[PDB]
Amino acid sequence: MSREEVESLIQEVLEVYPEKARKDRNKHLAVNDPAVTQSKKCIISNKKSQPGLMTIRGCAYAGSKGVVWGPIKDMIHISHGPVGCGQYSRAGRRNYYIGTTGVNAFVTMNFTSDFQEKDIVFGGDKKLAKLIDEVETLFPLNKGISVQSECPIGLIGDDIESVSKVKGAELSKTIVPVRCEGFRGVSQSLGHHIANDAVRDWVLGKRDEDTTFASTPYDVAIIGDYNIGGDAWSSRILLEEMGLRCVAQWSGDGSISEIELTPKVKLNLVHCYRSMNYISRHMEEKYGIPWMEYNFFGPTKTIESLRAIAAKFDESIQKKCEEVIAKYKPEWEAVVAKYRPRLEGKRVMLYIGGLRPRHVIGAYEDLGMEVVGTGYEFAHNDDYDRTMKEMGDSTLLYDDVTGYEFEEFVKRIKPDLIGSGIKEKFIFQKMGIPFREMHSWDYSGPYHGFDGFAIFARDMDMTLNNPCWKKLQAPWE
Amino acid sequence: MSREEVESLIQEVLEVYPEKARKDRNKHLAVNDPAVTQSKKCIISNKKSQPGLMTIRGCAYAGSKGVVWGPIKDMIHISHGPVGCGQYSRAGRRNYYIGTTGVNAFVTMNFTSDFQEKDIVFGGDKKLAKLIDEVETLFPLNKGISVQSECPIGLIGDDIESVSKVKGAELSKTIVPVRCEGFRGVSQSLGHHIANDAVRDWVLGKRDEDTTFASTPYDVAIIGDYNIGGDAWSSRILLEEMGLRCVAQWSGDGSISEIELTPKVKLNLVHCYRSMNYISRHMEEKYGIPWMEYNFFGPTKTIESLRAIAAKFDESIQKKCEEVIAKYKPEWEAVVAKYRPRLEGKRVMLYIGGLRPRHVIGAYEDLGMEVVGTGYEFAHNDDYDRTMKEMGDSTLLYDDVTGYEFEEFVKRIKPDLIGSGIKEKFIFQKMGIPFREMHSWDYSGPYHGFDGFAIFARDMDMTLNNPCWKKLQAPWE
Amino acid sequence: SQQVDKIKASYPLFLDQDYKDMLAKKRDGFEEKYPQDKIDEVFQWTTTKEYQELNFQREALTVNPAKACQPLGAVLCALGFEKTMPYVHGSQGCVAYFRSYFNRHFREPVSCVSDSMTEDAAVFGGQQNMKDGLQNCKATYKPDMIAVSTTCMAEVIGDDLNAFINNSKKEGFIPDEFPVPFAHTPSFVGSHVTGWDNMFEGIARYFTLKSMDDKVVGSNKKINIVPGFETYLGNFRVIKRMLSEMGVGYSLLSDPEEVLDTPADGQFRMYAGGTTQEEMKDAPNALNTVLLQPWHLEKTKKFVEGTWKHEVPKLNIPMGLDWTDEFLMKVSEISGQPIPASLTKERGRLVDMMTDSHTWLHGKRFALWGDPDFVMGLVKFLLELGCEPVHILCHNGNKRWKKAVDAILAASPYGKNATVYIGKDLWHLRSLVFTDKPDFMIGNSYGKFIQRDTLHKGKEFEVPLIRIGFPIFDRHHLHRSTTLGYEGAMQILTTLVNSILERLDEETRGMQATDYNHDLVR
Amino acid sequence: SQQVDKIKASYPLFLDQDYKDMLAKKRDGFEEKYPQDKIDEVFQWTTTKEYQELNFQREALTVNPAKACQPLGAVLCALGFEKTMPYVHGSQGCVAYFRSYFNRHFREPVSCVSDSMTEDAAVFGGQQNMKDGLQNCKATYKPDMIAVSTTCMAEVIGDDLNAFINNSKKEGFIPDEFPVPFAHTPSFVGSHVTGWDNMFEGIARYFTLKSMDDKVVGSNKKINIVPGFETYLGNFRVIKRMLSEMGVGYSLLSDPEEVLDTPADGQFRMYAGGTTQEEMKDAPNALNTVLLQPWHLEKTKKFVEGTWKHEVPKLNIPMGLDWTDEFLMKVSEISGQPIPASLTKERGRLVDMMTDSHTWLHGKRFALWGDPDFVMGLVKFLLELGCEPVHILCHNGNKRWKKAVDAILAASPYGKNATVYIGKDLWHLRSLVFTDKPDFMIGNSYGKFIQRDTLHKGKEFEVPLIRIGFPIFDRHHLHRSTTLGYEGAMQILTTLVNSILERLDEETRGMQATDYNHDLVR
Ligand code: ICS
Ligand code: CLF
Ligand code: CLF
Ligand SMILES: [Fe+3]
Repeated sequence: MSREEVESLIQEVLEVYPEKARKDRNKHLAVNDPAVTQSKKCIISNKKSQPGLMTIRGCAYAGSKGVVWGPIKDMIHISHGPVGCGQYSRAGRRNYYIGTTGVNAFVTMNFTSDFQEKDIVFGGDKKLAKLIDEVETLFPLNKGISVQSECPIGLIGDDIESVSKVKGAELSKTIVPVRCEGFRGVSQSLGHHIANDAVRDWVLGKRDEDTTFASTPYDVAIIGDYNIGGDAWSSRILLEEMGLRCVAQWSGDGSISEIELTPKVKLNLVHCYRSMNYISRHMEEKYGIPWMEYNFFGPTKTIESLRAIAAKFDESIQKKCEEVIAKYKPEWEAVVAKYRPRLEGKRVMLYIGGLRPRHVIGAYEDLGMEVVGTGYEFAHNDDYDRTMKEMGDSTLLYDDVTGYEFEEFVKRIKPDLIGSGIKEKFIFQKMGIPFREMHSWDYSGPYHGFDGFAIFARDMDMTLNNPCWKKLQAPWE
Repeated sequence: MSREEVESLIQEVLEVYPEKARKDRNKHLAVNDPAVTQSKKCIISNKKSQPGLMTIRGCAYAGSKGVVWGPIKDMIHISHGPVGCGQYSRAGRRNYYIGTTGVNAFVTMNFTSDFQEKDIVFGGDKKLAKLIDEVETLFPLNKGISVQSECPIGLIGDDIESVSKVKGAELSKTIVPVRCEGFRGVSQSLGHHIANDAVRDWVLGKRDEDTTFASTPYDVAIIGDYNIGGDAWSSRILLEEMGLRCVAQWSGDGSISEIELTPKVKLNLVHCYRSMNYISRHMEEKYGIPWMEYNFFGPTKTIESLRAIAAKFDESIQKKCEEVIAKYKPEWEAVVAKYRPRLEGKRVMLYIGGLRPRHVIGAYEDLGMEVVGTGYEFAHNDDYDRTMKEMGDSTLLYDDVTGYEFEEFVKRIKPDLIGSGIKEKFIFQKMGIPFREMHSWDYSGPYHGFDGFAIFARDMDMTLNNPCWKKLQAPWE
Repeated sequence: SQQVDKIKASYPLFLDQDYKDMLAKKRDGFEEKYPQDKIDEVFQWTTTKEYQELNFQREALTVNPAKACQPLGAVLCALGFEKTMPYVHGSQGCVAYFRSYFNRHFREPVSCVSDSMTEDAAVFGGQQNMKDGLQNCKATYKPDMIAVSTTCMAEVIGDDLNAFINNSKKEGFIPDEFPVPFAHTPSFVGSHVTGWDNMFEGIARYFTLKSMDDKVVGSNKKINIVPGFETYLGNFRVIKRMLSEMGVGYSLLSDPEEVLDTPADGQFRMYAGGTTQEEMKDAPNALNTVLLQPWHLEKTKKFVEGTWKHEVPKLNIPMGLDWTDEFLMKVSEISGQPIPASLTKERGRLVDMMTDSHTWLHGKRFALWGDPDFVMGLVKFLLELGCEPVHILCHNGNKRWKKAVDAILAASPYGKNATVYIGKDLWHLRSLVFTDKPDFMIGNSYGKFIQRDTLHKGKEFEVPLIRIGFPIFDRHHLHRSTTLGYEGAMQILTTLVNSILERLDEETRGMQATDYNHDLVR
Repeated sequence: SQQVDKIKASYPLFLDQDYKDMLAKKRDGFEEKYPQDKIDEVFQWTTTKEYQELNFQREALTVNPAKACQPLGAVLCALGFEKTMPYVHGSQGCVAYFRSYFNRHFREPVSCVSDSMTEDAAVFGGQQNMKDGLQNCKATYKPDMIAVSTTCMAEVIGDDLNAFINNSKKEGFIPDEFPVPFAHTPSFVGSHVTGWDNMFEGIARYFTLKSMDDKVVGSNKKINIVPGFETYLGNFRVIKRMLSEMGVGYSLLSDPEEVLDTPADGQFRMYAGGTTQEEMKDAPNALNTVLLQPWHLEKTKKFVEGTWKHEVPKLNIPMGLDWTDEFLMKVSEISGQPIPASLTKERGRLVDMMTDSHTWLHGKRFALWGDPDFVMGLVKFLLELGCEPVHILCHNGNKRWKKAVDAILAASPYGKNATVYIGKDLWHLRSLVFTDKPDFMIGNSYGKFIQRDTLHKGKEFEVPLIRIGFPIFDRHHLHRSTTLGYEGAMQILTTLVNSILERLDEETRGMQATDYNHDLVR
């Protein structure tokens, strides 16, 4: 629809809010203009959620434990506090890994101190020390322990840094304290930042004096790919077929040794800028490692990123890049020839957390599909600066959208497909709009690379053209 | 109860029958007297069923195809006629075997000519020849074909003997025609006899001129054990531990070569006299092989049979028999010590086909249990001659019992347990009496030997003392 | 050997070393078994395209059929009526087999009598058998009605059921007013569902043919429901519940749900529930008659349209979403009763389940078999779910039914890889699942062996079986399930999606090998 | 690499040779992985008695808990009321997690709001958050009621819910007559079921504490039903159906079955059904109040007995046969309504199913876990079925509940090998199933990993999981099942016996090895 129609729709959606909430939410909605380079004059992000408005955002514990630290497989992560936060995040995110779950990998397990009233009143530092002792006794093959603080830890005056230092010195083990209490920040973004700082301060600087790792000129690290359904592996296979050596993966299927070996690489390949830009900038400052953002969503973005990455190395890498592109051209061309006719001209509305609302636009456009509305839960204004050019003109932009706002926008816009999280999935399925989970890939995937593009196109076709969407109205009504 | 009370109950039960049916059924009910050696003066058996009275008996096709011929694993058995008889008997009897079911063993498969109207009107001999050709083409590893006639084959003037002879000569394969039409005889007993005659006339005399099989002095065959749940294997392990060589098994887990090798053994061990006495007598007459009946139900009968069998051989076999008995004494003694207290004094009523109503009495008595009523579907008067001594005084005897008769007898007698077939199982479970299937062992077993005795005692305890039998009356009634 | 505290049944008792050695001695000494290499080679050959061609060139041999004979369906239909004894004229072995089959499927008592015709009746006929059987059955089991079908022996001999029953009544063996409907049910024609059709038509004509003068269509404000051959009690219950929810007066003719679900309370009830003779007599007074399974109720439909003058609607089996909708709309149109909000809500909940599960159901390939109406309803529902029914087998199907199913498949893009087979048995289906492997099989318990065969080729070739249909012998209480209506569609959807998820969990349970996809959330 | 016609998702795409080689390079080059021999040795050690002793000496570490926190149960209870918004005072991350948990279990939308307390409220309290949240939620989602629970942050800080709500009403953020019941639900006390209890008691006191003068016990001729924390919709439906069958007037307080089963018809309903405020207000007028799950409704019981003056009967959860009988007899005694013939027939059919399946169910050994009332009902039913619940785990159970379960076990010979564990998590249960292996596990989806672990030791040590309880994430639409009443007992019996038979079929599917026991009929 026209730009003026979008502004009118925004105004009539905001009419029902109280004056303060409406005034706040008016700053978080925008009509896109790709010619604008600064989003601070177009949209406001990374702010408080209005109380009692059904925000989708999570907490800092979700951004630290659930996003950055949890995927690291050889480490044991203690949800420090009451049982709830660890129980609700157990195996809820599909950060795939290879290992033996009771023995040397612990991603899908729930370790928690299970705080009670006595621990709230008298503190849980002694309980934390005893817990670390028991973790050492019962899981001897763990290569490190992280302590992710839940809300009460930051409020009862618990000193987990001192316990971590004492027990780590005593057991000669890495113990990383993370003050990732849920009330800190406004969303999972501050959790990302706190987890990046913890990585920098407790893990990253472990082998600075160590020079026993042989470094090749083609050493790269993958930063900010969490292997959702195997996305990191699908990116790594393409990167290694290009002649590159992927030393580290952050943090999907990641190990603590890979994090400790990252300062030795030649290039950092940052997939999720939002969650790992802090550590990327720290590594560039301290070790002089350049970092670059890349997109492996869809064949066009994949090819562009592969060429951009190969342009950072010698001519042999460029030749191998061209060979990989030529090798994979028939596969994605066949995927397009099969699925683009079934998807051409269909409109999409997206609302994912901090990277994907702009990263997956090219994969949609490669199947003839247009994105008419996008938004973020916890993105910053640099994310919207990157998003505005990737969006078309007069497309809706929403930051920290509320349930009512998103439902009203979908009702007016009427997209052919919605890509969002599990808390919107069944809401929009009941309204008759095909829905794709853009966090967990609807328990499918990967979506990165050419294999991921094949899977993604098949999934979009299987959901958008599903017969069940033509049976919502009873024939007698 | 008293003998007079049992006769009174028989007379009251017979009152509802019409005059002819009552006069007939009065001859098929008796009160046991163990001092009587001739049952023809006490009971009448092997007669017509009264029409429309819900008899439990089957047909001659059931006694031939389902009982004698079907267990032979390396042969393909064609149910010749309409699809029904073969479909209802497919894998319904648990005659266990070892083999590859599509390839070299065919016990649980259903081969049928699937007669239609054209085959009824114009005959099915050409169809039978073409079927045999297709069987040869698609199952090349079969070692023989039997053709079990269903009812219409005996009524449309089909000549399956000529087809069998012609195709067997042409393909150099054993093709056994069995005129086992259901209307022949009165029950499965005539099916047994017809199948025994077919074995004698088409299979048994195959290696009379062959003398390439080395015969030891301890060669025995097992005749009339159909490996129900592994009963034949449990008997064979004890027989071979005694020093004997079991050349053949008839016909559970049996092969055609074992049948052809039976005329070379030194002793025939007949378990089911009813179904295999014909072939045993023929082998004794033609080859001079003695045959003896044995019982492997319960430890007392097992020990008696083992000693009786070992008494037919030299002293080394007797020593091995005593060793086997001493080796297995602790096992069955422990089984008794565990289960007899839970079963002592409990009364049983049995109605099985032709051997088990008298053969399993010792196994019951070995657990402190008494049998107050027994009967047969299709036994002859020799079976009742053997049964009268195994039964106590003033116990009920019924031949070809009707449904109404059996419910009335159970209602008056009120046994603790009933052992019968699947057509009485749920009838008596609804009446609140624990029921054990005495044909298929309730998909359990084996019950032969000492291992079988352990299984049998456990099953009787698990059903007789089940909590579900004390919950049939609602607490508000 | 047995431990008294850990007694082992046949499995795994015979896996013990002594039993294995004894079995190996038996095999090596006397069985003259083929070499294992030869057996493996022949099996591998049986899984091939060449074997499939030879298998599908069969004309005279049937291996593992997927059908039964007419008197079984006649017995079921007769059991559907009140205090009615099924009575099969012919040989007692057939009655024993029918009773055992139904006892194993329903796990409940099944009452049926035979007049025990033997070789003495092979040339003389079974007239005396009929007389004595009718008299004895009435005296002993005291039924209100005796419904007579035939075994193949009586059909081949040529016994006249009408004349035999009339002579039984004329000579006082049974009262002249006692209802004895009859039907010729030749096992060499059709299948068990044909027998159900024949028995129902016989009973309906017995009760209505000579009393049509005072019959007015629509005078009782009811709709007749003829369910056909049905072995799911939930189907009877769901039809009755949906009709009662609409406030629609109905007569369910041949309702055996009560007698097949008798409670265990210390008493055995040979009879329970069933269609009353008053209902059968008043059936021509209904507004219309709806046949739940039209493809095996053709004789009944001819009688109802020609004698009762009921304009029987062209309705598919109320299976899946669209066909249940059509059935409900037709019932509403006939009875004048609107579809209530409860049924609309149930339909919406089924649609919600389909939207919830479409991701795991999409593109899945199924081989399926069963009776014609059930098979085509299942195919329609699978097409509605986005699934692919690649191998559709109906041993008792016909050419017109195949054409109808082909028309259904051609209307959906998910039926483009589907082939319909009529007159083919389960050995044909085994070849098909070896050659064009589906993801799953749907059918009765006889399919389990096919699964075993597939597993013998390898875990990667195993086709798991989903037990929907008749008969199911290796699972308990599945006959209480539902396949009709929205409720049956929900049950089928749950079974299919959870079979898919259970298979995926089994495939991804290997630690450090496949467990990267062993997702907690699916 | 991908074939366009056979696209492969992560499984088995990553089983391809190039992916395997890339993963092996990653492992050997940079992961510094422990040697496979060391990993195997440590796993084998974790399956041992010594590891079990070390595991059960745990005091400060919890691994894989089998419980959640109070505000989850508070949110469920609030969802049980009509047009009621659950409102959690505290941090928004908790609300996101609660919504995701319930969305994954029910596969349905779940509405809940947070006032988004942040670090600015860490020292200042969340009064302004409460005011703005109440105003915004009422303006935006237009609920009839807002039910307030707390996150652990608000509990630790010490926010006064009553004072905050009163100040919100006093300054016009929400109308003074708008119902805002509240409950303190600290995540460090009890578990989610404790939160359900707290929320229900808060709502009941909000609606009845100040209006008891005109209340007469038994003036509306109804029985109050408090279900407790319940995640099976079939349980609500079966309680309502059984009470309607008896003709018993009832009020189901906190009924969320409607809002958790909204139809998909092109419209999203945030609210559907639920207990009305009139029902809550008239609740003291009932004859009595029956608590379906007494072991986590102690605060509600104290309020109902102390304020409503209801002589709350001592009733177990209506699970299994005997306890359903006791529930029905108590309902009959309270309401004066006799138990109808339909319920007696249903009981007889359940008893028939038990007699049909007792052979396959006898002596089977189960390790089970879940909430206290559900666990003890399951244990009682297993004892009724002749099964052996060897490992009974309840993470949120207490000593009195353990004593009650021990008394139940001691009353039956099938509970002699049973041990009850309270305060133990699923790592303890993994040790227990490795050391004293049961035949099966019964519990929520978190048990699947235990099964994987057992399968890693060997197929002969694998303990299959039966998914009964909360939450179930890896199977679809299991939340529609029933566990209460005779219907729930039938469903549980069917699931148990068919799991046993499916396991037996899998164990005997090996051709020429174990297929001698691959019986068609079981
Ligand atoms: S063969 Fe006979 S009816 Fe002897 S037809 Fe029948 S497997 Fe019975 S009492 Mo079923 S004469 Fe065998 C018998 Fe006995 S099928 Fe089995 S149990 S010992
Ligand atoms: S007594 Fe025996 S089982 Fe009966 S027919 Fe005769 S051989 Fe066979 Fe067969 S197809 Fe059906 S079941 Fe019969 S009516 Fe004919
Ligand atoms: S915002 Fe985040 S998820 Fe919330 S508590 Fe805080 S760290 Fe945790 Fe935890 S136990 Fe339950 S879920 Fe909370 S109320 Fe506390
Ligand atoms: Fe849904």
